[PDB]
Amino acid sequence: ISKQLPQLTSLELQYVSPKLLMCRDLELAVPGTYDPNQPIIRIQSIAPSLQVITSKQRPRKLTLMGSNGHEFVFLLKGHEDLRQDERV
Amino acid sequence: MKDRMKTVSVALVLCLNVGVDPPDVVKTTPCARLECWIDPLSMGPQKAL
Ligand SMILES: [Mg+2]
Repeated sequence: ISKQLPQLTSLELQYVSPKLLMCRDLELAVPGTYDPNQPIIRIQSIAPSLQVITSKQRPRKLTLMGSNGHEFVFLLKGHEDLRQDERV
Repeated sequence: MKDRMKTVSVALVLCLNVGVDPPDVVKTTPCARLECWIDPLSMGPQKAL
């Protein structure tokens, strides 16, 4: 395994999450935004593949397309308690 | 068929070096470079070979 993780790269959703690859217009809002005083952008779709960043840890660079066509970029990652960050 | 000469062995000479673009060629965005229906330029050279 240690001799294959360095060769790790961008991953396609077909092989890790067929359900998300088939995901289309939901009732959900874009995760990072909710304004009750303004219209809510609905999740339109997600990218076919994610990009793996290389370090001691390996976050994943997710792209997401909203109902307005705007693209939003996020870092997916584990081993973390982000509640402290929300409070800060 | 008095001639019965059969083939016995096969040599697979894969001279291609993954990720190296010779000066002879200038590619374009739709240069799908599938070989054996398998295009892991993403995975890096060793997995590809
Ligand atoms: Mg994360």
